[PDB]
Parts: sequence; C-alpha cells; structure tokens
Amino acid sequence: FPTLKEWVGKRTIQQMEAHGYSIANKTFEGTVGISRDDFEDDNLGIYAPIF
Amino acid sequence: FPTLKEWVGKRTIQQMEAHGYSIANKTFEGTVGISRDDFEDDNLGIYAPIF
Repeated sequence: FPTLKEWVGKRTIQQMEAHGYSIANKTFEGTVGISRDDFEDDNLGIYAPIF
Repeated sequence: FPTLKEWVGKRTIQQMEAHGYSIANKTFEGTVGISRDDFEDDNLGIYAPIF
C-alpha cells in the first residue's frame, strides 16, 4: 500500500502493482549398454549392481 | 532558581523565566482504487491481500 501522505484537499486515488514469474520443467536421461553374453557369462557377480 | 551569591550589602531582586513549546496535529491519508470488474473477475487471488 502507498505510504500515507498529508490530507490537504480531497483523497487522491493511487495505484498498486502485481508481479509474475514462471519456471519451465526439463527432461533428463542416462543409459548404458552391456552385451547379453557378458551379462550372462558372469559367475563373479561383478556386473550385478548396475541398478 | 538563581545561584546563591555572597551577601554584602542589600538584597538584589533577580527574575526567573518560563518556557513554552507547542506541537500541532497533522492529518494523513492514503487511497487505492480497483474496478469492480477487475475485482470480481480475479480467479487467482492476487488482489485479495489489499486490506
């Protein structure tokens, strides 16, 4: 609200202001490729924790 | 009251002083106007916190 000012004549109508702002989303990706043979020919379990 | 001076002859009649000071009252005002259309058509709530 405007700061109060001395009342000399008749009330003066004044104006306020409104603001706006927006942020747009984005998409992200990441992928890897492990061959079927190497994944299946694995007794050690070294490749197991990829998830 | 006058400081006490040494008495030698007669008594000298001094005088004092009174003081005054006044502060006058002032009138302040502030006014904001929004159209009825703009107030009722607001479906967002931006103009709600004016009071």
